[PDB]
Amino acid sequence: SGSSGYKFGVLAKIVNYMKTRHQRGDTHPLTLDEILDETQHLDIGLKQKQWLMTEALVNNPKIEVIDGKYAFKPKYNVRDKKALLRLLDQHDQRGLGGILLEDIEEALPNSQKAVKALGDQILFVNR
Amino acid sequence: TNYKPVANHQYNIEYERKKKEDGKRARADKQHVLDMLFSAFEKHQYYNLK
Amino acid sequence: AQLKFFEQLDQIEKQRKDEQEREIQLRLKQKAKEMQQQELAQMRQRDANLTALAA
Amino acid sequence: IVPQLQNIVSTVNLGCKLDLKTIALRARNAEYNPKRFAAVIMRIREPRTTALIFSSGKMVCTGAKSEEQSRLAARKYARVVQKLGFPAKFLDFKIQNMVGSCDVKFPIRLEGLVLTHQQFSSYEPELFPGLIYRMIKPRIVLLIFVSGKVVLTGAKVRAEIYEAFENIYPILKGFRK
Amino acid sequence: TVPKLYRSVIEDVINDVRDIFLDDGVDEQVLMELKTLWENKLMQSRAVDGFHSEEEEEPLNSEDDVSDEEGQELFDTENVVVCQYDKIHRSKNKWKFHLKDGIMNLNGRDYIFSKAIGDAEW
Amino acid sequence: YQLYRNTTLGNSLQESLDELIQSQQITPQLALQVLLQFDKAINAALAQRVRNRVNFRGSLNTYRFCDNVWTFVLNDVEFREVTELIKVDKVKIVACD
Repeated sequence: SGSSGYKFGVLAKIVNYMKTRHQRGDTHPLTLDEILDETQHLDIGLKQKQWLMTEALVNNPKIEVIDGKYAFKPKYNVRDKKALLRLLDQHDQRGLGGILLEDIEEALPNSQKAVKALGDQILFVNR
Repeated sequence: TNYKPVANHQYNIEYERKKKEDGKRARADKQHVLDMLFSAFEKHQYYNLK
Repeated sequence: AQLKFFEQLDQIEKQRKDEQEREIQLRLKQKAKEMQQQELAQMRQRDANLTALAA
Repeated sequence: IVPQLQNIVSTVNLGCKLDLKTIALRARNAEYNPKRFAAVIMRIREPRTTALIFSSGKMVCTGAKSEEQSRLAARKYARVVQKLGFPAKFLDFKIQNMVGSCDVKFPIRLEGLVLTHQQFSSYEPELFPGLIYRMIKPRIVLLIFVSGKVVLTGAKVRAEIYEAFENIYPILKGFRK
Repeated sequence: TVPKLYRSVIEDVINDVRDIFLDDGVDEQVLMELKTLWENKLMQSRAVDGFHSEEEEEPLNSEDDVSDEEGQELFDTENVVVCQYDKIHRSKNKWKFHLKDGIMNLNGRDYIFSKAIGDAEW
Repeated sequence: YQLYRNTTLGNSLQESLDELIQSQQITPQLALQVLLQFDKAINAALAQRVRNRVNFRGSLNTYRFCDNVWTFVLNDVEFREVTELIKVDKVKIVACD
């Protein structure tokens, strides 16, 4: 079964927990060693640790590196949940295909932003 | 031809199995479950729901 | 260190047999066996943790 | 004859979300097995009482033999939960069901009662030995055994049990062997 | 017949982990240090002899002190019994214990059982 | 079950290991692997020789049951096995199945 290091799910788990602690308002760039540290999983073995760092976070097609620290790649815009009219305001792509799946869980259910979003220009159709 | 049995013998056998072991248990420990869940995926890209 | 390297090299020698075996699966079986223990280990960890807390 | 109360089932809302696993590990006399049931069963020795403490904060208390004893036992269960440290409130200690038992002291003919009172009384020998006389005006289900012990169940307040006994007393005397 | 079992188990365990130590990386000297460290602690304790050693709805507080002392339960020297349970059933106030594979340390002595049956009122 | 580690046998082992870890004579991770081996061994060793058994009688106090483990604290009771009397003013009983 190809190459396996330590316990399965370290990747699909490291990214996610990050995909979680950052949304939970703990926003700040980190490293795989820092994630093992904070998760108390540092003893994953240097080999696996290394393989995760060099390869797991290289084979990821959307992982963002400026340099040292990996960053979220799902949304270009910070998950503010507010003031998108400029994006919304732009009239060159008929609203730029807004995604509901990306929306929700930044710090509130959309049903709160939308109501203000309903109050404001933001119009959403669940076709 | 017709006897007087109270609990059908077949029914009594299933009862012990269901009482002894419950197929689905606690709806708890979300973090713990994910690991169990991630591990299966390593072996296969596809598993049926059951 | 070169003796250790030689030992590692033997590893690749026997991984050749592994391919021939697959060509003919022991490694796969071992991996499957390792997968099964994980759940039992976790169960022991919870109950064991509870016992430790108790005493 | 005066019936004597044997069980008070009471329900009281603690007012807040409780983590069941934490309660089981620290509280004494506590069992919380998720597979069989979803609640912590907690038992106290001073007033006999077995209480299921539910996860969402609703508590049901059973085994107390009088009204004051049940309220006191529920308060004791709430205070044990508080000393752990979860925020605790006491709301709506309301009695749900009270079971009472008494003996008429004379032998009774169940078969005869079914003949003249088929509308309110149902009796089958194989399923159970005793006739059930569900009574509508005071809502109570009374089980009468042949020996003469009558068990009254399903009463909101102490009174209801006493009035149902008055009515059943003479009707049984007519069917007394 | 107890020191014997312990020797038996220590031997088996030591023999069975040798390869792991080797595979993991470790000189056989470390293994022997383990055995020595291990045997020595028991001798120091002196619990028995060993061959190696020889070599209103709110004022709730208006009803408090019902609970007894939790700290009484732990002494750290309390007779500790490690065993497995088959079924434990209590009816009314009767508690029945159906236990197995247990190692007991009562009054300082060590005992073992394949099965233990007990009764207690709470 | 890492149940039997805090026993005379199990603790003497851990202490011995910590030393070796302390002197870098022996190190961790490997230590974990050794403990894992111990768990398998003590479980298997317990169900071996057998041929022993004990009826006891008692007066309880606290009880606890979690996912799969009873912990009692029976007190002021005497247990007699094979005409031998054991007197305990406080006894803690743990069963983990």
